[PDB]
Amino acid sequence: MENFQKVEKIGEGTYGVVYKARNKLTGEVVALKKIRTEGVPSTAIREISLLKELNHPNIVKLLDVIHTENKLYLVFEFLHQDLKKFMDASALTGIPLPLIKSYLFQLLQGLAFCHSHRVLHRDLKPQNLLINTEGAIKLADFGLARAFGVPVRTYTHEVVTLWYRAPEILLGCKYYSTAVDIWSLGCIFAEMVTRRALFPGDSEIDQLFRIFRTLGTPDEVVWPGVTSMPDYKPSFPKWARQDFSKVVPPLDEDGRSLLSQMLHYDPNKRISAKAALAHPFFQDVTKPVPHLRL
Ligand SMILES: CC(C)Nc1nc(N)c(C(=O)c2cccnc2)s1
Repeated sequence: MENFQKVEKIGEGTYGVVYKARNKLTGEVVALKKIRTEGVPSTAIREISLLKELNHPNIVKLLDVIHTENKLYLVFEFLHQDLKKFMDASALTGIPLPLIKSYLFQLLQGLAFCHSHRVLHRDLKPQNLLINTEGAIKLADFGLARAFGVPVRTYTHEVVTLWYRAPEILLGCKYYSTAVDIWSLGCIFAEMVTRRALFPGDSEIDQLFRIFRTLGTPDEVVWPGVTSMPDYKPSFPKWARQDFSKVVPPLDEDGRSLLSQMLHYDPNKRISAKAALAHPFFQDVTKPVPHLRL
């Protein structure tokens, strides 16, 4: 930008491009996101403006919002690494359980806060979870489908990741609940533990069927109303639920129990972020320092 000297391209989010940049005037280093247009919504910007007041230690701070030339710029505080990269970097040895637990706990604190302020993330994935040398982890790139909609890609031909999508979204539910974020986080928790994506679907139906093959094809017993959902087909195959001990070995029972509650099919049975924070799994939670190579 004009007052920003773009250092590098950080990524290409589902809405636009993200750059590492320095405020030529203040010298501060930030993450600048350019949003994908002829006029730009005046209502979505109020969804944005609302996010600026959403300040929490586990939520990436939105510093400024600038609308100019059919371009929408979001200025965020900069963090040096994302969880996807850290997970890849920790693949040989695995992220130590205490750090996994710390990250999960902080993310739940962040979501409990968002949710209590009636803000949904909608697109949690490792790439959107940022970490620093201090052991903190923060929620980034909040999805604005209620202020934009679900993009076919990101803005310019880019395969959208469905791995963390809640079943109700895949089954065509039109109104997302805070439960969608808990599902995504449960999938991420599993991935940190096993070092392999839990449900790596490559299409909406493959994603749905990967979930069904592991947790069992849902029915009216475990998910009242599921058969009346928009995209539910009576013709879906009927898979039996797999033993949960086979899904995330060698996670302890406290962890498996919490994970099971985060992955309940029924959005209403799925544990809340607030309740999850009180789960026995966190009795010995601490805040370890990660080994970050920048
Ligand atoms: C080097 C990267 C991990 N630094 C980033 N800092 C912030 N603040 C980012 C974002 O805020 C962000 C992440 C993913 C998609 N859109 C924005 S990325």
